[PDB]
Amino acid sequence: GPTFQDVASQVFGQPVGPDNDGTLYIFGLTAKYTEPEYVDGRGPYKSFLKMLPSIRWYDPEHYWTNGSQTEGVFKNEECVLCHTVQTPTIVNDWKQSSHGSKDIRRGIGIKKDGKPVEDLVGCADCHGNNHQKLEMPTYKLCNDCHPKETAEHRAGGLGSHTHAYTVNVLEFSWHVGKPAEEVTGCAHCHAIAENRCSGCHTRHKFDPAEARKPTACRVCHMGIDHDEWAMYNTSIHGALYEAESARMDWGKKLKKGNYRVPTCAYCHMQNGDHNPQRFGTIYSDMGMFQVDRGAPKHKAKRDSWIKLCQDCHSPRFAADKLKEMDAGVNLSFTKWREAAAVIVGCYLDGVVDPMPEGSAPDWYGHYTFSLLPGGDPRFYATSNLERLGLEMICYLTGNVYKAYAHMSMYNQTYGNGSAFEQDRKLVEIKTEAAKLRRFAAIEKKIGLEHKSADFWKHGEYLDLLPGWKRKPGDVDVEWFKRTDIPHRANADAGVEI
Amino acid sequence: GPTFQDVASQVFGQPVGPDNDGTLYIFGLTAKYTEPEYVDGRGPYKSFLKMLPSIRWYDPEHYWTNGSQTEGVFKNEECVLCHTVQTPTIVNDWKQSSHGSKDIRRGIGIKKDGKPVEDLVGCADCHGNNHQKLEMPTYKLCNDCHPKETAEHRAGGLGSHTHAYTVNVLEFSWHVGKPAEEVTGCAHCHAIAENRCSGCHTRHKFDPAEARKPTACRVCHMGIDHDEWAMYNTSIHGALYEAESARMDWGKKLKKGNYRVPTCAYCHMQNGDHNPQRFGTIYSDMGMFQVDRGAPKHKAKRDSWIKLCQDCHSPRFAADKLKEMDAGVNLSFTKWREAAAVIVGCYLDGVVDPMPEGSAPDWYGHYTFSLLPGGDPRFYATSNLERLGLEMICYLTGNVYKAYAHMSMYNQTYGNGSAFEQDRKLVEIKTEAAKLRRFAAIEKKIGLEHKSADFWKHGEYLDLLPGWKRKPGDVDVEWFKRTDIPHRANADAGVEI
Amino acid sequence: GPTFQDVASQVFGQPVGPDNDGTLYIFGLTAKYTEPEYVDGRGPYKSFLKMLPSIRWYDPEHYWTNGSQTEGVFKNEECVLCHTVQTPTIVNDWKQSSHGSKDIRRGIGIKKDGKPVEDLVGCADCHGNNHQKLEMPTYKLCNDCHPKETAEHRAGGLGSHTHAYTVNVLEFSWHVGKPAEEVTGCAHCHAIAENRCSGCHTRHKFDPAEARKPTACRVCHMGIDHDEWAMYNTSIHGALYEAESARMDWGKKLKKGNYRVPTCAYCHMQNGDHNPQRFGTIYSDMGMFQVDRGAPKHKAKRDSWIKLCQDCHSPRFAADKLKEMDAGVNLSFTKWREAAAVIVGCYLDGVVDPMPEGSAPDWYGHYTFSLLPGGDPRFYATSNLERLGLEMICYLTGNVYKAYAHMSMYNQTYGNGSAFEQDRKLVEIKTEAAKLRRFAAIEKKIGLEHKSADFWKHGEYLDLLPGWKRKPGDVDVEWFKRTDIPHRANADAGVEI
Ligand code: HEC
Ligand code: HEC
Ligand code: HEC
Ligand code: HEC
Ligand code: HEC
Ligand code: HEC
Ligand code: HEC
Ligand code: HEC
Ligand code: HEC
Ligand code: HEC
Ligand code: HEC
Ligand code: HEC
Repeated sequence: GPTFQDVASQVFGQPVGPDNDGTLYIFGLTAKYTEPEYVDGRGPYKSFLKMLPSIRWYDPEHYWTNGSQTEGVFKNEECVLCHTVQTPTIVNDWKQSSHGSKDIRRGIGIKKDGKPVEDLVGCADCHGNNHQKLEMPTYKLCNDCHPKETAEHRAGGLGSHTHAYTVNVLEFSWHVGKPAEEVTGCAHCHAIAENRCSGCHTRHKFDPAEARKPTACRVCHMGIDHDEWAMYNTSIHGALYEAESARMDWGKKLKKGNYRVPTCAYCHMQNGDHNPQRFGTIYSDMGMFQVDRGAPKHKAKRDSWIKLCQDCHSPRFAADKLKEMDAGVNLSFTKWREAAAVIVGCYLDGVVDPMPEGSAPDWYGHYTFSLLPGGDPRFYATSNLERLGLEMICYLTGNVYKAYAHMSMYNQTYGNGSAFEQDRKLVEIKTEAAKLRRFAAIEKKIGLEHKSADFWKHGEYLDLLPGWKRKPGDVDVEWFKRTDIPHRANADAGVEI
Repeated sequence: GPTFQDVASQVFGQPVGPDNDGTLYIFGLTAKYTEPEYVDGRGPYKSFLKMLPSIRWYDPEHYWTNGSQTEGVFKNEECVLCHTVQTPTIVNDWKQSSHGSKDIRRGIGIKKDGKPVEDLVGCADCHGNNHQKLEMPTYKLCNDCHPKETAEHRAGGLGSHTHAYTVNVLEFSWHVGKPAEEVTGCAHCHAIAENRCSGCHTRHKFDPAEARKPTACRVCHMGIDHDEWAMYNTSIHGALYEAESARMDWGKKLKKGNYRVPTCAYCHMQNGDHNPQRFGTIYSDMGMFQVDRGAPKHKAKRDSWIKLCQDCHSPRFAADKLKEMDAGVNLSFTKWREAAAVIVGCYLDGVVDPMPEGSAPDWYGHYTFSLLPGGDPRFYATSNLERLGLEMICYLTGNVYKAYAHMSMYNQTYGNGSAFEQDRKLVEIKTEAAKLRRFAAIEKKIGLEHKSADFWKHGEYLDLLPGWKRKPGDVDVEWFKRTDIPHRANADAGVEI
Repeated sequence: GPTFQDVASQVFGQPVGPDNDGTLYIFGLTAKYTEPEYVDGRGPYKSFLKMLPSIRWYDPEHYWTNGSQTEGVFKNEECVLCHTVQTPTIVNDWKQSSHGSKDIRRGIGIKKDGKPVEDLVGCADCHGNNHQKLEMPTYKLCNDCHPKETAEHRAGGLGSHTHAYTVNVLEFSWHVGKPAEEVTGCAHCHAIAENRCSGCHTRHKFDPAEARKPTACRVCHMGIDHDEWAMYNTSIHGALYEAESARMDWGKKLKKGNYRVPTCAYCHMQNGDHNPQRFGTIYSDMGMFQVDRGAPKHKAKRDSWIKLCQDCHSPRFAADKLKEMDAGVNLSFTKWREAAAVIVGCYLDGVVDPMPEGSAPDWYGHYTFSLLPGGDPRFYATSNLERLGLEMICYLTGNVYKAYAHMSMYNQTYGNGSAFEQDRKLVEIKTEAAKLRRFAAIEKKIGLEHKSADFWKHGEYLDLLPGWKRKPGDVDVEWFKRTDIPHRANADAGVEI
């Protein structure tokens, strides 16, 4: 029989066709989805995880191959001469870097294989000399000459740059649960943080002064999932950054007394430490887990933060501000616990629409409520009630912590990720629960047997989800057995983590 | 009987009165709406379209009249002497422009009527010498001395600056469908782009260095309708713009090798081309129409973009990034097609509340479903289901394209106009559909004849809409017959377009 | 029986415990809320209002106490020597201020007790000489040497910096209605504006050039409650600020002809006036009250604004722009009045779910509809219908005024706080009303007696609200009797205001 596309075609007078043939499809109505070319993904879900081939740039050790049309073995100077014409800005950047200009070097004492690096570090030194065997580097290259910074970059725990891709892309439910082309940006954002040294001081200038600015962090550290850029920007610190950025001296090292206005790097890469996670009190899954950072057991961490603030403030003032965070965070969890009780209550009474068996299976292949143990908390392919629940804990409750940590008066109270947004979300959740309960009570009284709509279970997008494909023995548990990396507590991990 | 205002008056003790009399109305409850003074609008709907008189500044050829109290015929120097006192910044701007200062001229070779312009171009040269017959210019004036830039500015197709007002204000459903004072900003934003030469390099400095900055575009190129500023700003390019803006040389022409960080103008006004639309692969109604820009038939356009990126990147890298766009866009349309099926399904089963006959007529004067052929897709004066549908296609699906085109990792996936926002909107749409279906099933079983509420059809705002006033013969179809401008495919156009 | 925490504990294997003991609680599920240490709040609700002890910094006259561990009586030079080590940036700021550096003084003629201040104004001059009796100042200190600026800062009416905390924190429903730690940022934002002189030109540099920038206002003047920063930033003025900030001369006094680009301070602190409220036509509760500022009775104010704009524009142009504001504002109230009729209609027909007696009492201790006289308009602890109503009047209708006042073409029409957001909110409100009415009609026909869910009335957060604690005689009406400050028209004020 006719598909949606077939019917649309008959009404609009545009033939059905493949999405990728170049036709301009009116409202995309008569286009058929085609699977892009994929490569196999890595990690514990390698049996079905895919990536677009462009993963070559971000996990080059496992995916990089020669794809150049230019042949020859060249000297550094020859790289520069041709690329001056062919990719001019790369050469301009490099000429303005310490690698390509001795005049701006600071005599740091850089060594390779125990010997001082006194020459230019040219294109060929990083990419190789043979244009048919060019190399696309990771931090492994930089380690040859910058071992201190690399060791620190590799010193973080789960939730740090160190494992952002290897663990928190390849094991993450929201990534593995979706078609590869939908989440390319997830792989790359997290992979840039882990595998590269250019997330903060970009190629090819590699300028530490650039890395000190909030712009070195905010492309990644933003949004409803983790809104720390907005929290910082809407603090007095952030306003002063905007006011002073144009005329302040960004060439000064991150040190006590060198800056009036603190930035992300100042507070988190203290004294140039390339393991920024380590200053945090404790990893809390972005504030979705509740912890009082002002409790006696965390005194050393709290005192360390107070001393950091004391670069520019009374320590009594700083202590008071961090206590406001503790108090505000603890109040915020009362609203989440209210939400959770309402939501789980609906599931236990069997009034959620759809119920889990009425939806597509989750990415484990289970028909399991998303906000119970063993489920997959999410915002997609689930009930409205479960969506709103996820929004409450992740987008709002987590960000209340971020608002307090960064001194955003407005976002603690009124704004995005605030107390008052929590209030409004709680009203939304209760509203959904109330509607569900009223429908169920009416249907019971009149003897109407409600069946959840088929659109909760099947559709052009829902039919693409990996939950449909899951089968016994499709998990690489040897990956989860690894002890050289941490792991996520996934329901199908199959082993101790 | 008493109106809302009358009842409110009796409860609050504030008399009913006209909104425009200067009274401070408590929550605006007892104020009566008054129609502002209008002038007639232009275009195919001129029989009922209105504008506020302030349209004089933006379509001066058709609306400008003398409104000055100052009399005299003056020389350029006299304009300057008096306006130094009367409008100081205009004079300061002009004195800092090439028009008013020979010292900053570049010897471009500007001519008027075949003769070199060697004098100052003063207030009177652009506005006239008689203060009771002052002129308010458009690009027609600038063409006298800058024919190349003007020709390019006038070379675009539908969806470009060239027809932004003449076609895409005067023929646009959302503009013609609303009271004039509600949409003044629409007329002016679109009219500034079309009729003026000051949208990017503002009067009275007319500084190209200003026009090269993203600030020259983002006042217009923003928001949930078309969020390209945010997409750019949340890319690494955008972060580098913020980092480098204060110290970079904006005086350099937009040319390969002159910039490290690309801006809107760099990529879209390539080499100073004043027809920025022409570099686009194809006009797609802001990404609401699906097209694979990586398909064989679009190879020339794709290769041109790759070469643009190659100013600062490997062309293989650029090609991969643009393929990610193609793939991400194609996946995004699966969710829209799901949404559309759910929404139209509800209409075909007769369970939408209100149904079209329960709402105010659309701007054509029809009681027609908004998301069917011949309807008016919209976010106002319609059902919640239809609102959510419009939000899905315009605000979200269109912006997924914008997120990929501009390399915003976060907004492709998590953020505003992203895949995950599409997911959440799809849950909202299914939720509305499910509620509608459950109500209809209950009402059928118990024999309750539901009538949609009167507030869907009538109210103080809804009663102002032009749909109520539409009648046969009220369209100027001669306008649509014009072949010197393109046209929108409006349901009542009455002729071939 | 088991609480939510007890049940969660049994399912997750984490013991129940107090939120403040430092345990990392999985999704905060097994943590019990503990009341933070409070101090008593001031104002008419002092019988139950609380503050966190950190209020010491913001209302120091009533809460400041010695909390230093350092003992001694010191000379100014000694303060500097030690704090160079102990709080370096404070000293660096002070050394770069006129107080601490004669070289940057302008010979203003500053006097204390009728005598010229010719020495440095050091740490001890502002904080005292005894480290166990240090002072935390307000504007009262600054008045000793800057009486003109202080008098103006203290000259505003309700809705100005002058009474931001004393009246609009201590008397405000949303503040007094919530646990103290939830609204700390409210107290501090409003208290910084009232009690300090560092909101715009921050300590310890106290630089007027900093205060002239929009960054001096936007930390407070932002968001869905009052979005003037975004309105300004998305105007051409705001784009030009961003374009010119890095290279423009911010050292010039706010005067006609000194600036190309107007900022908040330029337009509102005209010629350096420290009572910025006074230039407004009339206080309108942030545009929630409707007034036509172009009406004959407001001509003097309108003419004054036109003349301000004429620093850089034709006064005819300016007049037209302010008339667009008047017209756009008046149209916006038609949609609010529609919303209000729908919402109140539902209450009068008894179909709101919950009805007021089904919710927790409001902060007065009443079970009263929030959008009727005597009620408490709010977004929390109320029905979805009432939430949406508050969002319509405060977040949207109020901000339409802000969008027009600040020349944001996009936000007048499409964007945040716009006409089209009003449209969408109106659809949401009608949708809620329609659902409520359909449920009520079904339940009546089948004889089902609906009881609103218990979660509308009780829960871990709702149980903390002050409405439960209210009792006769708990209002300090002597506060409301004061005539030296204005007051809010609270339902339980008990006296004439
Ligand atoms: C040895 C062969 C090197 C390799 C491999 C990499 N870099 Fe390097 N780096 C090298 C030298 C000789 C210098 C100059 C030292 C001096 O005396 O000044 C640098 C400098 C840097 C810097 C600081 C730049 C600045 O302007 O202050 C950075 C941030 C940097 N290098 C980064 C970096 C990265 C990310 C690398 C891997 C891709 C990398 N370097 C490789 C020598 C060598
Ligand atoms: C000092 C004044 C800071 C600046 C500037 C920025 N942040 Fe921050 N951050 C700061 C504190 C005191 C905390 C709480 C840590 C604690 O244990 O008490 C945080 C928190 C974060 C986090 C979460 C870290 C964690 O949970 O362990 C992140 C990811 C973070 N901050 C990032 C971040 C960014 C991107 C910033 C610039 C935009 C930024 N911070 C500014 C202190 C300070
Ligand atoms: C952001 C999180 C960064 C990442 C990821 C990496 N670097 Fe970095 N780097 C960053 C900052 C903010 C600074 C300045 C710090 C300061 O003390 O002011 C730097 C500096 C460097 C340097 C210069 C060191 C010196 O002696 O002057 C080098 C050589 C360097 N960074 C290298 C480097 C490498 C090899 C990285 C990957 C492993 C790397 N950086 C990542 C910010 C960030
Ligand atoms: C008057 C002109 C002052 C001089 C001189 C100094 N300070 Fe100050 N300080 C002043 C005020 C009005 C305030 C209150 C906060 C506000 O913004 O109004 C403060 C605050 C402090 C604080 C606490 C706040 C903090 O950021 O930690 C400290 C620790 C402080 N001041 C110390 C200090 C020192 C060491 C000074 C000399 C170098 C100094 N202040 C000068 C006003 C004035
Ligand atoms: C002839 C009578 C002119 C008319 C009419 C307009 N302009 Fe012009 N323009 C004119 C001259 C003689 C020059 C200087 C040329 C030189 O040799 O440098 C210019 C310059 C400009 C520029 C570039 C300014 C810069 O600083 O680089 C711009 C952007 C410009 N003019 C814009 C412009 C517009 C928008 C006009 C219509 C309103 C317009 N010009 C009229 C001469 C004449
Ligand atoms: C180069 C690095 C770019 C910069 C900087 C900006 N944009 Fe862009 N844009 C770019 C590409 C490769 C595309 C896709 C075009 C294609 O056919 O593949 C776009 C798209 C747009 C569009 C839509 C154009 C169309 O559909 O034909 C608009 C309106 C647009 N971009 C505007 C825009 C603005 C305002 C920017 C600065 C904020 C901006 N772009 C940056 C490339 C680049
Ligand atoms: C934004 C979309 C623009 C509009 C609309 C107009 N101009 Fe423009 N102009 C713009 C930029 C980004 C630049 C610099 C381009 C570059 O190559 O770097 C310019 C430049 C000019 C110039 C100077 C040309 C020269 O030879 O140096 C002129 C004379 C000029 N622009 C005129 C002009 C006119 C007449 C316009 C209306 C028809 C117009 N511009 C619109 C950006 C934009
Ligand atoms: C080591 C210090 C490097 C030197 C010297 C040069 N490049 Fe490089 N480049 C380097 C890294 C680590 C990467 C991977 C991306 C990242 O940010 O980590 C790259 C990338 C490239 C690319 C592809 C990416 C792109 O933007 O197109 C190209 C085409 C490239 N590099 C070329 C290049 C040339 C011509 C150089 C000499 C002028 C050069 N690189 C220097 C590290 C280093
Ligand atoms: C007298 C003992 C003072 C007290 C108390 C405060 N300030 Fe002051 N201030 C004082 C002097 C002698 C000067 C320099 C005057 C001159 O001739 O230039 C100032 C200056 C300022 C300024 C302007 C600074 C500038 O760089 O232009 C500001 C904004 C200022 N002072 C603010 C200020 C505040 C907020 C105070 C209370 C906390 C305060 N001053 C106290 C003398 C005295
Ligand atoms: C001049 C060009 C202005 C700039 C720059 C900013 N604002 Fe403004 N504001 C301006 C006008 C003409 C009005 C309307 C006043 C009237 O009576 O017609 C306003 C309004 C406000 C308000 C409300 C004031 C009131 O209701 O009385 C506020 C709080 C406000 N503006 C603040 C503000 C801020 C924070 C700005 C920078 C971000 C800003 N304004 C810019 C004129 C101008
Ligand atoms: C923002 C709303 C401000 C607040 C609150 C206070 N001040 Fe201010 N101040 C502000 C600006 C924008 C300026 C520059 C104004 C101009 O004309 O350009 C100033 C300036 C001062 C000065 C210098 C006066 C002089 O003669 O040069 C002083 C002494 C000053 N301000 C003091 C002061 C005091 C005592 C305040 C609290 C009562 C105060 N300011 C608050 C902005 C703002
Ligand atoms: C041509 C190159 C011009 C010269 C020389 C001057 N102005 Fe102008 N002005 C010009 C245009 C094309 C416009 C229309 C608006 C637009 O952006 O296209 C204007 C506008 C004005 C206005 C009204 C708008 C306003 O901001 O109030 C006035 C009052 C005005 N111009 C005055 C003026 C004076 C006094 C001049 C000499 C110093 C002057 N203009 C020069 C184009 C040109």
